[PDB]
Amino acid sequence: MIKLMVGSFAEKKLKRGVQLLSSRDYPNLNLDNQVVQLYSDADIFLGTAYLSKQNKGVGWLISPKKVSLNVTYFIKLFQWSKDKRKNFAHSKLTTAYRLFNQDGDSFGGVTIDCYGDFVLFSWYNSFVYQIRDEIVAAFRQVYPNFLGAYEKIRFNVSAHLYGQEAPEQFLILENGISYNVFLNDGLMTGIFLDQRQVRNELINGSAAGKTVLNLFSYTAAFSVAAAMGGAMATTSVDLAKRSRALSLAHFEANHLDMANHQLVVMDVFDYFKYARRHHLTYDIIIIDPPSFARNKEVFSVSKDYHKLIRQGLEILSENGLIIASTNAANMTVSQFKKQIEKGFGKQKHTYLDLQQLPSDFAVNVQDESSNYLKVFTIKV
Ligand SMILES: Nc1ncnc2c1ncn2[C@@H]1O[C@H](CSCC[C@H](N)C(=O)O)[C@@H](O)[C@H]1O
Repeated sequence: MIKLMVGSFAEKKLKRGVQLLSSRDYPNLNLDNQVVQLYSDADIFLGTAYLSKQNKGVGWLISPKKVSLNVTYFIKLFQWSKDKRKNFAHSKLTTAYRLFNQDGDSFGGVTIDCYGDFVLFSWYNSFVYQIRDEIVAAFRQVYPNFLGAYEKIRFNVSAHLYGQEAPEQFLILENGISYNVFLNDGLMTGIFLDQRQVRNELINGSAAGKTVLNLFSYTAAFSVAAAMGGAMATTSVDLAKRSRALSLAHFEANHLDMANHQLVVMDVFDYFKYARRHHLTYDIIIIDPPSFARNKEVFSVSKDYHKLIRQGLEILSENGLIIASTNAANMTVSQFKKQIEKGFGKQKHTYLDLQQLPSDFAVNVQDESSNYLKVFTIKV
């Protein structure tokens, strides 16, 4: 392999334990998609890494030690990550959760999720996609009892990977409650598992006897959790037509009567106007948009999140709760808070809680940017 000399800033990252190689720190770089050995300014060995374009990064540190990347290396990787997750395997209440999370498990560019009897792999750059044989071979040694597996490409977008086929749609269990999911359709699966603990809080009664508005609902997974926790009623608003059948499916799977659960297909900015005109108000408002969305407005979470808080407050009950969630990697905790304060203006409010990624979505403790989920619960 090539020995690569790194500048002082690149060095400073490595020695504090950051695995991510950012392009800013490697402006010199005319090499790609390969494993390298990194050296300092004065010819000292810094570690083995690989190079591949991934958003703002050029690669990842693999080990501070001199190592060979091959299948036996991945077997070790997956033995360690499996061993952190023993409790997931012993409790029967949750059958869908994350097995492997990039640098959270010491190998950036790969995630792996379990969904009942099937697994899902996601490739975040062209190098890991090039070596999938050895990644998949190692995983199937360490986890031989899955019936089949699927893949997402994150860098044709989705494909069956090995073993049996899954049904187009099927039920998994999370917190003792059923959700309808699907593995071979676009980039999403019917649920973001990383919100497992926010859903659990709702099932446990955090919205009992209360009315809930759920904005950018997707498949209404937050609404079904609230309903199972005794919520008096829920309203789930999403721009996309597909939200109807995909939401109905969780409610039928839990034998829930939908008399007081309404599904709405509508732009969230139109919903705010419609709700004000009809004097609708809700005890709890859950806000969880995508990080960037396209086309009667363009939505960017960095710039426009203040708008959602501002307009939600107009339709919140006295002593109401806002649950403000984002999965954007590019917005820090402090930037997210700043958007929220901008939305509140002068209005008194209290931050009751901050929730971030659960332990299966493991994080590199040295890199704060890895913890990309932020969920604030705010009391008005
Ligand atoms: N202006 C808008 N109004 C309503 N929904 C929108 C929108 N822009 C994007 N969306 C929707 O936002 C969703 C992003 S996925 C959001 C995940 C969801 N909070 C959950 O709990 O599972 C997509 O379903 C898309 O249809």
